[PDB]
Amino acid sequence: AGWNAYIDNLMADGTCQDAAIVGYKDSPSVWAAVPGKTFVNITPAEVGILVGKDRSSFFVNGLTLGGQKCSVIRDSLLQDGEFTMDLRTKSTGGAPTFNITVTMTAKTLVLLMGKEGVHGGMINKKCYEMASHLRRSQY
Amino acid sequence: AALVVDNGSGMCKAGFAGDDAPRAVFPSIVGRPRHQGVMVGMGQKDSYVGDEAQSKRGILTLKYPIEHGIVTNWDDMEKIWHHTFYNELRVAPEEHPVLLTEAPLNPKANREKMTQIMFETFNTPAMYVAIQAVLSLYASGRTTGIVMDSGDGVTHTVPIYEGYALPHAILRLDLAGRDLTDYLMKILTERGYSFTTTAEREIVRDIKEKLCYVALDFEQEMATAASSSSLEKSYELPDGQVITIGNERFRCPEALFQPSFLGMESCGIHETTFNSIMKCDVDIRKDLYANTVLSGGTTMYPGIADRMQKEITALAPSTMKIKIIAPPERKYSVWIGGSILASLSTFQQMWISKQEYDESGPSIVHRKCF
Ligand SMILES: Nc1ncnc2c1ncn2[C@@H]1O[C@H](COP(=O)(O)OP(=O)(O)OP(=O)(O)O)[C@@H](O)[C@H]1O
Ligand SMILES: [Ca+2]
Ligand SMILES: [Ca+2]
Ligand SMILES: [Cl-]
Repeated sequence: AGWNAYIDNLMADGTCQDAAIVGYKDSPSVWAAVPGKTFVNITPAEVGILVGKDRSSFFVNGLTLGGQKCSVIRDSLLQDGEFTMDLRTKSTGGAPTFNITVTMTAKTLVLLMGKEGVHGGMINKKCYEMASHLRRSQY
Repeated sequence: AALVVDNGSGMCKAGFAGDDAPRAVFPSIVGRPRHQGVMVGMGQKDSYVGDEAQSKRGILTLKYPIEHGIVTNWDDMEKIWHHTFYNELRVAPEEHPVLLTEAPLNPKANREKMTQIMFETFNTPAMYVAIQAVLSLYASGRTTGIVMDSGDGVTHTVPIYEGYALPHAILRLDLAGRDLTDYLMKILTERGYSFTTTAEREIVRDIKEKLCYVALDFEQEMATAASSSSLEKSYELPDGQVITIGNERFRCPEALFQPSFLGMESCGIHETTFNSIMKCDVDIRKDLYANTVLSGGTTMYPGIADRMQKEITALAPSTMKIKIIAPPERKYSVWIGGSILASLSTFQQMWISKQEYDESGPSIVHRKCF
């Protein structure tokens, strides 16, 4: 139904455990996201840090998505023809961590979180291919 | 059956994944035919690679297509890879998946070109490109930590999180084994001997590798060398001159820590390492400190570990805990780590497919390999 079609789509192959379309302009809000997971809770403050002009404090400070503490690996969110930020969660004591890609479109952020062991390059390519589709449609 | 191909500036190391060691190590050189007219001379070919190019040095113009880790001429490289698959491993590359390595910070265009050649030219059925340092970290069986990699041309500090290199915090130092070799040369000349030529550089390189060491306290070892022959060693030249090295033994690697010995304004390897850590996420500084791993030829110096240990201790927050790891096999780390990664079932899930290429083309490398 509407944007939920995109989530359901991202999630179908079993390789991911969370996904989300988030409107970043004006008043940032989640458009669609997996229920009872992480990205569903993303705040507009968090969204402002992902897209704000400071591209370097979040290296040393880290950043949260939905209050989940994350570590940035590559930032090219604002770079033409790249459009991605790659992160990995941080956990306590041997508890698994997960790769995440956020891709920027004209109006949206597409977020995606792999299951344990899923490689960052696959999440990157999946997230980025979905974003493209959106971007092709003026989104 | 996957292939591992580690491309240094000087030696190409190729093998099969899961093997303990490369099944082929050969100089990374292309020779073309040098003035001599087609047939008589000997080289009728317009291309010659590696050891046969070495043995045929005369009547050939010898090139290294790799420089400081970065590919410099794509025409030559192509023949290294051509020769790697065909003459050295005796394989049909269209039949094997391959893991390539690349330098930290390998530029965009280069990553893309590496990808194009593998697919359009060798018709690789699948490929992946991995940061050399990252592979050295797996060879030591960790996934978090910072790699200090030092070869002959360049030194890099690469912090790594769960197997992901952190490019904003990678530092490059233009100071490796060559500058050391040249420095040793210089101080042996000053002492009384006379190494200045290309033939003599190789003698000195060999002295470096054979007798140099890092001193725990630099002032103190100087004072011990000044008051005793206890540290002097003798060395047997290609002719028959036997010579004596004292001071020089540990004054030479000392330039890794004090680059003003070479007229350089840089900080040394200890401080370059700390500066990388300080650029990482406060939450993993702890694990980098206790997982600092050395790799490459120039890290084989006895005492370099203890000294790194000591120098990091001083720079770091005082109740942090430091650990230098220096694999007894740390010369061959990069190809080993490669063999570890590319031999897993998992690997199928990371690589770039030939069809993925047909679909997305060369820029797929920026999405998939990191
Ligand atoms: N046991 C040793 N002690 C000190 N230095 C060594 C030792 N073994 C090798 N080296 C140095 O390492 C350098 C060459 O080895 P290495 O294969 O790491 O570099 P490369 O891959 O040929 O070139 P680059 O690293 O510039 O791409 C030389 O400077 C060599 O003298
Ligand atoms: Ca080499
Ligand atoms: Ca001379
Ligand atoms: Cl995109």
